[PDB]
Order: sequence, then structure tokens, then C-alpha cells
Amino acid sequence: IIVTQTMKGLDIQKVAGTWYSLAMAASDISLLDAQSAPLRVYVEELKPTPEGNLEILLQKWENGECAQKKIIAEKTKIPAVFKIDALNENKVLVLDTDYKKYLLFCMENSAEPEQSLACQCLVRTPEVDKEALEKFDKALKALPMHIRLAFNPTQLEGQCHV
Amino acid sequence: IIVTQTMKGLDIQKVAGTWYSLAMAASDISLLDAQSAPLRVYVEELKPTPEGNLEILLQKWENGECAQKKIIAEKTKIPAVFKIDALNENKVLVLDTDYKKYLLFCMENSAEPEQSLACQCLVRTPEVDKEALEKFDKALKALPMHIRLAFNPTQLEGQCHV
Repeated sequence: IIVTQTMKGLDIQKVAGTWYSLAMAASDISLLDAQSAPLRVYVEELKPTPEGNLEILLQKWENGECAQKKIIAEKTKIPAVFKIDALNENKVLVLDTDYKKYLLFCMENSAEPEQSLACQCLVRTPEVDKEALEKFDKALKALPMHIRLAFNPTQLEGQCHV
Repeated sequence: IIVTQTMKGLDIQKVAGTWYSLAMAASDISLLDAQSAPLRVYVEELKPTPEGNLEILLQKWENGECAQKKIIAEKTKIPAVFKIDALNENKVLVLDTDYKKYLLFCMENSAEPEQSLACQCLVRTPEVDKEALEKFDKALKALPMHIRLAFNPTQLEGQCHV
């Protein structure tokens, strides 16, 4: 059973800018297993809009190419929950952030959480932040994850994390 | 830097019989990333020999087929360390076992540990043993792992963990 805890007091305008996907984890192995896995996506930029919506710019391998992708997330009554329709997911969920160093978020499809949940640890610089990873693992300890990936600085600034 | 701690007082004859790979983790993502990854291997049987050597029977995907494989491990002066020449690894390292429920082991290539280290949690029954996984994660906390997989009962009794 998946229960996510979203951030209290999120100010979405402060997440703006460049990020790097330091780590990711998912409920089903197939979601992240192999570079072509559906939720193997690497966040490059978060771009809040004046409406309080959010554009997510990411990279993703598809048909052998490292491709760009833009996901549009719509605000909801809860500030840390946004609605999307992409990657067969329907929610982007912000778990925690300090704006300046790390941000934790998940995606899921609320109709099928155990088949769809993937969460990431994002960082502002392409370095490994052990404190951020500690917060990430803390959150993940409470979730039924079956796959976990953690990247190094070389992979962080690679194209599609190679 | 990899430092492994091998089991004190291992009696190899007691590990005999059927096992299942409940979980696995590795230092480099590529070692386990995708079903075809080099160290994506699923242990079926451990067969100690009268000499104190060890045959390891496993399954592994290769060229689209779920294939059988036998690895012959030679004893060394340390009872929990065996020598092999397979999967580009040269050591099998037993970390801990209670013989009756779980067994923890790694493989590595001592010439290049950070490029080669993969460890597993094995169990006697195709069920999930949270206590065994706790011991596994405990060991892994001290190691620089960058990928982690945990399987369910259906996968445990699948062919090549599908």
C-alpha cells in the first residue's frame, strides 16, 4: 500500500531553474529497469508559471536517441500536488525541498499506484549530495520500492545519464 | 572503496540445496541494469563438494533465452572466500548465513572491485523475508552500491525472475 506525504508550505516559484536527477526509485522494477524503461527520465529544468502551474523539462531515451521532453503539470488545491497526463502517470507529487540544494518528488498514476510510482532526488549541482540522498532514502523506507538507482557526477552531466 | 566482511565460522556443507535470489545490488548500474546485464543471475542451487569446493547452479538471460549455468568455485584458506573464473569475476564471498533461511554473498573481481561488485540475498523459500532483507541492507549500507533490485514471490518462482 502506497501512502505518499506531500510537502507542507511549498512555494513553487522557488523551484525554478536547473536540476539534476541524482537518484530514482520505483515500485515496479520494469518502470526503471533498462535505459529505455518508461519512467527512466532525467529532469533538466523546472519552470513554474505565473498561474502556479509547472513545466518540467527532461531527457529520455526513446528509439535509440537521447530525446527532449516537456511535461505540463497543472496546479491543484494542494500546493505540492499537480496533475499531469504523460508517461502513463497522472500526478506529480513534491515531497520536500529546500529550494537551494535538493528536491524530492514522485510521479504516479493514482488509479494504480503500485504499478506506477517512481520518485527522484534532484540536486542543483551535478555532484553527489549525501544529505539529500539521506532524506530521499528516509522517504523511500516508508514506500514499497523494488528498484533503486544512484548516479555519479560523470553520469549527472552526461547526455541521458551515460 | 570496497571493503567486504566475510562470514566467520562458515560450514559450507550446510548451504547445500535449493535457494532463491530475493534481492541483488551492485556497485555499477550496468552490472544489473536490464535483464541481460552481466551479473543479472538467479541462484537455484548451491552444491558443496567433499573437497570443500562449491558448485553454483544459476539461471541467466542470454540471447533472448532463459539459460542454465554452472559456476565452479574453489576453496581458499579463508572458508567464506572461494575462487572462480566466470562472469568476469574471480571471487565469491559469503557474508552471512543461518543455513536454514537466508544467505548473503557477493561476487567481485579483486583487480577492479568498484567495477565488479554484486551481492545477493538468497532465501530457502520463494517468499519475501523482511528479516533477511534487513541483514542484506545492513551489509549494503557500508558498500558503495548504485543499483538495487528486490523481487516478489511471483518473480521468485518465474523463469529467470519474470
